[PDB]
Amino acid sequence: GILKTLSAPIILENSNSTFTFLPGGDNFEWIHESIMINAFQGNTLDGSTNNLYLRIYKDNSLAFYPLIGMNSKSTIKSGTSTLIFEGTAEDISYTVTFRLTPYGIWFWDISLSGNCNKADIIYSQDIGVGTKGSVNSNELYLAQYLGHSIFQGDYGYVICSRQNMAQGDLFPYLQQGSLGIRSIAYSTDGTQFFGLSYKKTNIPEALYGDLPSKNKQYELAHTALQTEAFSLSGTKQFSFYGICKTNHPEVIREIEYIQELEKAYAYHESGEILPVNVPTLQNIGAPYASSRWDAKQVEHYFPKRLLEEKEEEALLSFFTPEKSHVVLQDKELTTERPHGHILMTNFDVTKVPQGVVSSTNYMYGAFNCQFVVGNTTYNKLLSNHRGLLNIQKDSGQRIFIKIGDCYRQLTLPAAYEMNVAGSTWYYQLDEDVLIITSFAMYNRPEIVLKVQSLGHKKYDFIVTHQLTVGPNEYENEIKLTREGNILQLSPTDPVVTNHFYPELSFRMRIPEDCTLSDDSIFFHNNTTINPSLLSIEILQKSSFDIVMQGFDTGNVIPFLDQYDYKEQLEAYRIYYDQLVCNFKLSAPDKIPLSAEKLNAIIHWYAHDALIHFASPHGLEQSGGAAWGTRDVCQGPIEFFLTTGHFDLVRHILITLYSHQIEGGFEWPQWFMFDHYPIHQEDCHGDVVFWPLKAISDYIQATGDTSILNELVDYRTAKDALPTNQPETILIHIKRAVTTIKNRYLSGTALISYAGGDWDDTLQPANSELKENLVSAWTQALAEQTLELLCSAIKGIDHDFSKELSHMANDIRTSFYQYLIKDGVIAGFLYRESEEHMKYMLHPDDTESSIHYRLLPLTRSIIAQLADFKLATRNLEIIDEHLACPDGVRLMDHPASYSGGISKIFLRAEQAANVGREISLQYVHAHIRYIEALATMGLSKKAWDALMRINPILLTDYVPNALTRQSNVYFSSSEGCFDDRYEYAKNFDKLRTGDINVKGGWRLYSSGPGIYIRRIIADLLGIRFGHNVIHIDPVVTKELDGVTLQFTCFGKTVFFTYHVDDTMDKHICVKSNNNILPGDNLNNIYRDGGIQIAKDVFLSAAMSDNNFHIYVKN
Ligand SMILES: [Ca+2]
Repeated sequence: GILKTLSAPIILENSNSTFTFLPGGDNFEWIHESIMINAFQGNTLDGSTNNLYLRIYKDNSLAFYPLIGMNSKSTIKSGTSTLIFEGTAEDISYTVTFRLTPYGIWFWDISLSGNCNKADIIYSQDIGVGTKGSVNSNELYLAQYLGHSIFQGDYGYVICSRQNMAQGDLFPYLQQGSLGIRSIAYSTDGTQFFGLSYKKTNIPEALYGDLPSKNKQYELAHTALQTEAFSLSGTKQFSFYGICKTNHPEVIREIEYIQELEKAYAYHESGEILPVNVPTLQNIGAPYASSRWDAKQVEHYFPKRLLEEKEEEALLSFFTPEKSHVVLQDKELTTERPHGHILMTNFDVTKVPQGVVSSTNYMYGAFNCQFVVGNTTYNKLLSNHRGLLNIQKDSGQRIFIKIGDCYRQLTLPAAYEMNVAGSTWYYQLDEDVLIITSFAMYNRPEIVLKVQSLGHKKYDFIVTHQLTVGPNEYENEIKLTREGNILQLSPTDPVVTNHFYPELSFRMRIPEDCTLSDDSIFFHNNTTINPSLLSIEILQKSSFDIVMQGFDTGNVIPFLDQYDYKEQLEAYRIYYDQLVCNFKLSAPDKIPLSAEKLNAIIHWYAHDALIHFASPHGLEQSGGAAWGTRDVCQGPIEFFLTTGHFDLVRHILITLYSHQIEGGFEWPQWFMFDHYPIHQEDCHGDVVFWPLKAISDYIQATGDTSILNELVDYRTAKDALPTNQPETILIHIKRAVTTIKNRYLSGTALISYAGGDWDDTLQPANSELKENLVSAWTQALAEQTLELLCSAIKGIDHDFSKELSHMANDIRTSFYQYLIKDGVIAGFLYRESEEHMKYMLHPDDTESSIHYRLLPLTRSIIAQLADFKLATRNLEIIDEHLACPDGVRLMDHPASYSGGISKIFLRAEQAANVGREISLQYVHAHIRYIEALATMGLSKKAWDALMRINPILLTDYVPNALTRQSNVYFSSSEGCFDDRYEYAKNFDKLRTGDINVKGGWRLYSSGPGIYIRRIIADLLGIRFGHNVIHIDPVVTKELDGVTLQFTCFGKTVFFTYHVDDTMDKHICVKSNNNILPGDNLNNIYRDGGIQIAKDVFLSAAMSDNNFHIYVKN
C-alpha cells in the first residue's frame, strides 16, 4: 500500500507569489519569490496559527469569533488570486476577501453587516520570513533574528520586520498594517497573543483584553493588531495588508512603499470566483485538559516526595526516590518553554553506537515526536515537535478520547512524571484517572505507548500519527503494509533515506480491534485531505498499547507478548548507575542541600549528555543529527574520560580523525557520523585544536599511545566521501599542526582568528577581521593544546614533540608580548602590522561600550598559562565586571545592535532576541569558569558557581531567576529584556539582580557532560590517569563528613571527606588508618593533590574500601 502525500488544494498565484491554503482556508505555505512568509504550515485538524477575530462587547459578556480558516465554519469561493470567506457570527454577517496581488502585497478585506453596539477586530499572523528550508528547520531560531520596528501610519500601528540573518544572501522584509480603520494596539510575539494559559485553555489569552503594544523579541514571531472599537448599524468595510520584500539591506527607519501599497490596493482579479467544498469536522470537540490535582490527590499518587518546589503554597514540581521528576500542571502554566523529554535506547558503551532509537515527548499531550532509528533527521517515522505553546498540536503521536458526544484531544495533564526510561501523563477525568505512558525498551529498538484507565472504565479513542518515513512530513509517499495487528512502514524510492539505508523500515503493533484510516474519519463527508495522517480508532477499551519498532538495517525482530514498563525502568536504572560509576553522596546527619541536588541531577545530566553524544538533538534544537567537531571533543569525551569509558573514547577518536578533511587538513564544523555523507567543510578557527586536545587527554588518561598508529582515512571537502588514502593518526596530527603554523600573523606567533572562535555568534563580519584579528582565547587554547600534544607524543616521536614544545613557547610568548596591557588580557587584538595594532574588548578601547571578555581569563587559568599574579587579576576582573547572581557573563556589555546590520561580529549584532549567547550567560562558559576556580583551588566560589546553574530549586538559590524545568540542562540565562536597546540601556540590572532572568534552550549541549566532569574530576577530585588515580579535591567545609560512593577501576569505593585547614600537609589519604603513598601533583596556583598507583590503591581497597581524604582547603 502506498500512502499519498498532502498537497494544499487551494493554490493562489500571482506573478512571483504562490500562497497555498488547506480546504478550510487555513494557511499552508505563503511563498513570495523564494521567501516563506508564514512561520507554521496549517494542518487538516487544527487549521493554521493565523486568523482574524471579530469580538462583540456586551453589558455582561465579551465574545470572540474566528472569521477565517476551518474553525470559522465560513463558506469559501476561490479565484486564481482571490479567496472569499462568508458567514455569520451571532447576528453579524461577514465577508472576508483575501487578495493576492502581483506586487508581493496581499489584503484581507473585511466587510461586516448588521447591528451591534460595540465590536472590534483582531488581526493575527505568525511570520517566518526566511527560506522554506530555514523556517522548517527551526522556527525559533529564525524568529530570534527577525527584528521588528513599530510606527504610526495613517491608520495607527504598522509593523515592519527585517530578517537579519542572511537568507540566500538576501535580507527579507515584511510590513503589516490596516487600511480604513485605526490599529490602536499591537503585539509581536506568540507569547503575547496566545499566552502561557493557552496551553491549558486552548484560547488565545489576548482575546479577553487589549494587546500590550510592546514589541517582545522572542521565538514566536507573531504579529497582532487590534482595531478601534466601532458600532454597526448597516455595513462597514476595512482591510489589513501585508507587504513582502525579498531584500531590504538597509535597517528599517520608517514606513516604506506607500505608493506601491496604494496601487496594490486597487488590484482585483478579472476571473470568476467560484464556490469550493469545505469538509467539516464531525463530533470533534475542543481539546481536553485535565483539572488540577489538590494536595490530597498529589499525596495519594506521590506519597514520597523530595526537593519540593512550591510557589504561593502550590506544589509545582518534585523528585521521587525512584529517580523520577514530577511536574504539576500549574508549573507548565508558568514556564515559557514547555516541559519535555527525550527517550533513548541503551547501547554498548564500549563502541560508538549506530541505530540508536529515540523519541521526544512533552507534558501538553505530545506523546511521541520524532521517532528515529539512528540519524535523527533522516531515519524518522514521526514528525518533529515545533513551536512552544502547542497551537499546532498535530505532530507525532496524539490522542483523542470521546467525552460525551465528541472526540476531544488530550492536552495538559494534572501531572507529568519523567524517568530516564519513560514519561507518564496523569489525566483527571470525571471520576477516573487516565494514565498514559510512553517508554523505551531495554535491549530492543522500541518505544511503547500504553494507555490505562485507573478505574477500568471503557472509552473510545483515536490515536493519530503524523508520519514522515523520511526527514519531513508532506514530502514523499510512504509504503505501508499490514499483516493482522502488525504495520510495516518504509520509504518510497525518491526519499534520500532510501538511498543510504535501503533496508530501513518501521513497524507498529496496533490493538486487535481497531480500525485504520487517515484524517477522513474526522470529517462529516469522509474526505481524506492528509493521506499520511495514520489514525487508529479504538472503541470501548479500558486499556491498550501501541508498540513502535525501528530497523535501520532491516534486522526485524518479533514483538514480545508482554511490554512491561517496570522491568525497563529497573534495567535503565542500573545502566545509568553504571554510566556514572555508582555516584552517590551520603552523610550520617542530614546531607547538605548541594549534595542532595547533585544526587538528584547527576543521572539527568548523564542522560542529556548521552543524548548529545549518541542521538544528537534537543528540545528546541530538534535538527541536529551530526556531531559538532568541537562539541564531541568536549561533552562526550570529558564525560567518558571522567567515568572511565576509555574504549568508547578511543573509538570516538578514531571516528573523529576519519572525518578530517583532505587537502585543507582541518575538520569540518560538524559531520554526520553514520552512513550519510554530509558535513560543513567551512569551520571556525578554534575547531582544529579540539581533536588534538582530546587525543592528548585520552593518551594521558590511559597511556594508550597505540591510537597514534591507527590507519585512518580522510574525507573530501565538497562531497564528504572517504578518500581511501589512509594515513596514521600521528600523520593526521602533523598535517593539522601544519595548518596551525600557517595561521601565524607575520612576524609573530599570534594565531589568526580565521572563521572565529568558540562563540559561534562572534564570526568576523569581513575578510580583514578574519586575517588580522587575534582571539586571546584561541591563542590560549592553542598553547594549552600544543603543550598537551607535546607530552602525549614525547615517548613516540622525539623530534615532533620538540617542535610542539617550541611552537607552544612561541605562542605563549606572543600571548604575553601582545595580548596583555595594564595587567588585563584583551579579548582581541586587531593587527595590520607592528605599526598598526589595536585592542578590542579591553579597557583601552575607549570608543567601545565593551571592555572585558570572560573566555581568555578562564582559559589562561585552566591551561596554567596565566602566571599566579595575572590569574589573580583575572579573578578580580571577573568579580568586578562579569559576575552576576545568575552566573558569570561573557563580556561586560552587550554586542552592538543598530537595527540588525553587522560591523565587527555577525550573529551577535544580528540577533533581535536577547537569548542564547547574546544573553552573555551561556552556561557552558560558566562551567569553564568553575574549571578555572577548581584549578586555583577556590572551593567556596567554585561550589557557589556550581549551584548558580543547577536547575533544582534554582529560584531559591538565585532570587531573580524564573523557574524552569528542573531535570534538564538549560543552555543560557537571559534577562527579561524585550529588545536589544533596552538590554544595552539597562544591562547593569543583571549585575545587581534587579531584572528577572529566564532559561534558554534545553538539553542538547556539551554543558551536561562538562558539568559532570567538574563535579567528579575537579571538585570532588577523583581523576584517572595511566595506572594511577589522582585525588585532588576542591571542597568546602560543608563536605566535611560527607562520603562519595564511586567505582574506580571497576571497584566500588567510598571516599569520605575531612576538611581540616589546620593540617601540615595539603592532603592525606588513609584506608584502615594506613596512609596511601603517592606523589604530589603539579599546580602553579596552589598545593596540588596526590597521585596514587593503581595497584597500591586497589590493594588497599580490597582490604578496606572506605578511603578517608584529609584535605586543607
Ligand atoms: Ca559534616
